[PDB]
Amino acid sequence: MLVDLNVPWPQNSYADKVTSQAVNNLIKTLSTLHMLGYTHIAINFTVNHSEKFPNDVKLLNPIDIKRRFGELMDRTGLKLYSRITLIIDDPSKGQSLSKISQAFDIVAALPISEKGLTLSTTNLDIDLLTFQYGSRLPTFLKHKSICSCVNRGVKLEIVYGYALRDVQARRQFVSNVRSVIRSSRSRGIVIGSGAMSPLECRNILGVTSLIKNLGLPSDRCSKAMGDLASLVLLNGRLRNKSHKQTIVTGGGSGNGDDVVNDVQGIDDVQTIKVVKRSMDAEQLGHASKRHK
Amino acid sequence: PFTNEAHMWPRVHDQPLIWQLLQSSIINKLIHIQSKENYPWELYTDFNEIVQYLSGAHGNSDPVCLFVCNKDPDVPLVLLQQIPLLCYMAPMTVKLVQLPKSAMDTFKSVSKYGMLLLRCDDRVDKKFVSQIQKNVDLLQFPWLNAIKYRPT
Amino acid sequence: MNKDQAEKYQERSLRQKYNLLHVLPTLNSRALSGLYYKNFHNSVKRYQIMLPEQLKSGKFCSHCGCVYVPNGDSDELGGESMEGPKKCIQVNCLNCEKSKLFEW
RNA sequence: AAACACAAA
RNA sequence: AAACCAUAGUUAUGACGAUUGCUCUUUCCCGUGCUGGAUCGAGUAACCCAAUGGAGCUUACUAUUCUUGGUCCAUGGAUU
RNA sequence: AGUCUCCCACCAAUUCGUAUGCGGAAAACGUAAUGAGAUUUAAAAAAAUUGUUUAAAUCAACUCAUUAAGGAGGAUGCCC
Ligand SMILES: [Mg+2]
Ligand SMILES: [Mg+2]
Ligand SMILES: [Mg+2]
Ligand SMILES: [Zn+2]
Repeated sequence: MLVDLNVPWPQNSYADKVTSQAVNNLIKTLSTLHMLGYTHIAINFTVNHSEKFPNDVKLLNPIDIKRRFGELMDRTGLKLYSRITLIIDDPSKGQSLSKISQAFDIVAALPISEKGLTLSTTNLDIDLLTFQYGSRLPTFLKHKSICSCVNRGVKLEIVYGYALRDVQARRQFVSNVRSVIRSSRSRGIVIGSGAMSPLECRNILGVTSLIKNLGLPSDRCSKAMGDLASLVLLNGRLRNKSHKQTIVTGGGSGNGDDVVNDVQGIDDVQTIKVVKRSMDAEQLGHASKRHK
Repeated sequence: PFTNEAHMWPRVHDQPLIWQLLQSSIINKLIHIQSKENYPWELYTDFNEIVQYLSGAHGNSDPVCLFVCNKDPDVPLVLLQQIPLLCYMAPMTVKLVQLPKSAMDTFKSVSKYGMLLLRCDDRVDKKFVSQIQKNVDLLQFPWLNAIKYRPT
Repeated sequence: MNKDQAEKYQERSLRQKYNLLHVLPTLNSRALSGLYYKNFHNSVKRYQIMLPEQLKSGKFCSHCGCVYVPNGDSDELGGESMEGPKKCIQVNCLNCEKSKLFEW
């Protein structure tokens, strides 16, 4: 299974209105990723910290997976997730994660300063740590901090899709990726492609070749894209859907009804799962003996 | 409930003076002699006898009735805490009756202990208990409801 | 969690524990009786609420934890017997071989 | 970097 | 003004090549078997790194990201 | 690796003159036999270390409370 968790959405502020051309290009790139081959795609939405969060709940998510992606999935055959990246540099008093975290699925951060990095590593409840590979690194990253963070949770994310933008950004991207891999001890690394058009997408072999040329072994790339991507999807999904890892709202019967896999069945305006009666008290306990 | 409805059973006010009359009949029966006491009338006044008669040894007579003095200070409340449960679980129809007179401790002063277990087959017993079943009948099982144990 | 909604949850949980203490097996099996007794008491200790003494004294046993019940739903009697004083009034049970003595 | 402290965090 | 001293000694502990052995899988033979033998292939792990020396304790490691020994009133199948 | 402990001059003695279950120079050091215990407890919950960080059917693991070295006599159990 292959997971791409950083598909950008053509909108940065809530004052912006997305035209139909951008939605058509996104549909085209989703079809492109599906045709060659992919399993999980989670589109990204980026906002800054000093902005004014709207005091709404039903308007925080301009993604509407049921409206247009509901038009696309029945023909495509894959699932989409909504994620948000927080551009936090200065610890201002604007902090309303109690709404956007529960409204969205995955919550990431984009630190630029040292104090913001420290607070996002200690107190901020996030899922992935993304750095500005376009700009310069804030400081000399420490080892113990990143190790304690990946042991506590949040892992780092590397986006090879930004190196396809221009020429002058490739050197900075490689310099940042080298430092991240050297300081993170190659444990909590999740790879993603931040492409806005289907023309800047690649195959899994190109991805593993690029990362093995960067310095990370190919088997580790395969493992981090197979198990670690599924785990970072699962964590961010059940931290918002379910309670604090004690009670799950989804019951896996076979091999397809999974809290991250089953997305059309589980209700979202609420958290209930209305299923017909399939568990009685007169049926034989042993499944090998139980017959209908 | 378990006890919230158990101590205070009766809500009527016509009986007490005739209660005094049956107490006078009780002293009339207590006058004569030990044997003249128990020959015509089925009376028990011994806690061990109260338990052994309700144990299930003899099942002849259905209507059985207990008379106990309760809800007055400094009485063996812990010990009569289990007699209504015994009167309910007993297969005989056992009508526990409670003396609503705190001053009626002369019962405690006369026979033994303030309680009396009787078996209603005499026709005067019929006369006076067929009118009291019209009046009071309150006996339940805590295991059935258990809805009001003791909240707030 | 609303405290007004937590009071109802507390009452419901206490009622559920008290009902689990009863029906057939806690009367029959001493193990389930003692286990559910311990569970109910650990649940009532956390709520910082005292329990009435009129029931506290003569409710359960001290060796197993079955309710003291002598002979709508027919069940098993709890106690072997209950004698007079004989020197001091005692109560014996069925599950275990011990007795509890009280003095007048 | 390491190594040190009745520090500092 | 020195006491300057390590069968690593002060940000060093490099670079590839070759050999045996270890774990599984697709093969053939004697005797069933035998740290019995030979081809077609994959991998040699992770925590992590000295700065004066020794001992005790605790805490990180070994999932196609090498291994080994035993136990289990843990469950799963079969015989008595 | 770690914000843990201790040795790295002596003192027939204001110098832990400490024959105290065993080993040990010491050690917030290793282990052995029995009994008990769970914010209702001696103490874990509403100095260091550790992502989870002892138990709470039975086992396993942690904590605390007792058992001074050597020689001789009697009784019991095993090969005999
Ligand atoms: Mg070091
Ligand atoms: Mg250090
Ligand atoms: Mg060190
Ligand atoms: Zn008992």
